[PDB]
Amino acid sequence: MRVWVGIDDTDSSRGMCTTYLAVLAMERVERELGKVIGFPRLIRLNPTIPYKTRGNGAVSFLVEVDDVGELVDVVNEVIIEHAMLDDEKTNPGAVFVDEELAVKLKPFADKAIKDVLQIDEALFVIGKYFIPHLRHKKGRGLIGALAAVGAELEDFTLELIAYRYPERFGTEREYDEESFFDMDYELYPQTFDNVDWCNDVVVCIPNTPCPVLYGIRGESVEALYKAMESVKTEPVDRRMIFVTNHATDMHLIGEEEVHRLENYRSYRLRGRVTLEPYDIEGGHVFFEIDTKFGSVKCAAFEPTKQFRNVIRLLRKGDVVEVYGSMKKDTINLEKIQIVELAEIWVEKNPICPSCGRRMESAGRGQGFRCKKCRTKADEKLREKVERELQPGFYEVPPSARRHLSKPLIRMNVEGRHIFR
Ligand SMILES: Nc1ncnc2c1ncn2[C@@H]1O[C@H](COP(=O)(O)OP(=O)(O)CP(=O)(O)O)[C@@H](O)[C@H]1O
Ligand SMILES: N=C(N)NCCCCN
Ligand SMILES: [Mg+2]
Ligand SMILES: [Mg+2]
Ligand SMILES: [N+]
Ligand SMILES: [Zn+2]
Repeated sequence: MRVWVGIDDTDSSRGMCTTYLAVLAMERVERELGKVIGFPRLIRLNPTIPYKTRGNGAVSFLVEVDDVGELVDVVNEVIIEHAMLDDEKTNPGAVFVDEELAVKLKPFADKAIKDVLQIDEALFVIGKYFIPHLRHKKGRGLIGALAAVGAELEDFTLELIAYRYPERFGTEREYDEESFFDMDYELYPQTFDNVDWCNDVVVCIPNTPCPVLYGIRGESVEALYKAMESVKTEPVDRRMIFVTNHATDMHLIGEEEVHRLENYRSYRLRGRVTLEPYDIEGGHVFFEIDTKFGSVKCAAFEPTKQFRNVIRLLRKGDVVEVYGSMKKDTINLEKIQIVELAEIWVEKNPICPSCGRRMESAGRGQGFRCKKCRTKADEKLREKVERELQPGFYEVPPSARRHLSKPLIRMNVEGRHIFR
């Protein structure tokens, strides 16, 4: 039969990773049991949750087998040899779900991406549907695993994950940098978010002791493969294309959907600036806006870098739409649409028609003049201020992008200010 397998919470900060484990499980399945139908899926889940370190994606894949139990046995064996069971934050979970049952898991997945789940909820479902499963310690990985199976993808994207040879690991990656930029120039946007031009920093390359060499995000299989032969790196051992929910904003909740705002959720909401932007310790810029939910703290953190500049150009009254996560009662800006800019009438002194300098007061009710010449005016000149802010959309730079964060280049809308 066809059976969805879902895994996660397998890696540790030490140097394993769900997906690598999944690739192994896949390889072992093909040779013992059956074959993998289509591609595996890398499903990003609610990104505010603690216990990440880092990112938050479970993995799933479809297979064809004669016996469910053996398939469980195989996955089970793979976990036992590869999973970082030593760590206390690592808590592998796995599930095995009939095809026509995964659909019943869509709401659960959705709550996993947008909301917060308890283990008892995952456990309730497994008993509800007699879903064969593996819980290895704390059965926490079970949530992500159910989710990796229920997730419906309307918009989806691809990532070509390259993997290192084990003898390398914990060592420093070796790679040709220009090799990557060149590739982005050639194929962007087909492949996207794989490098940060404006910050001369490659982005698809982890800084971490795991098996991943590079993960390249893109749109088609043909473009990804082009990316792969175009790039120069230390020997690639394992490679896998994943269908994902990277770059879809699948985690954002519309304001029309909710009564109050909550920590550990992410939003798209519209407001008018109350407080003006004010800088902070690390290099942060705070400000506040009025919304159907009252005053709300919006922040661009230092890692957003230049994106802070676009923000600093904010003035009370501005109509805005923000995109980001709420933690500690503040919105971490990922994206931002300035809808309507606030008009500001100002009455200043007359400019002198000869010299160009502002006329000084001519005394109480004596109008104005420009002593330097024999020139005079009697009234003030009103005008509208002209700041360097165009309406429309602005995003953080690719080196600050969050896995779920939908990048402008992928949104049809107008006014997109993609900086390169
Ligand atoms: N919305 C949610 N509510 C509650 N728990 C959730 C959740 N989304 C995921 N989880 C669970 O939290 C744990 C996630 O931590 P995990 O270790 O698996 O990193 P994951 O994808 O983030 C990682 P990495 O690439 O390093 O290897 C999982 O057990 C997962 O099932
Ligand atoms: N996998 C990529 N191509 N980009 C990932 C972005 C990571 C930024 N911290
Ligand atoms: Mg994990
Ligand atoms: Mg996971
Ligand atoms: N589904
Ligand atoms: Zn003058």
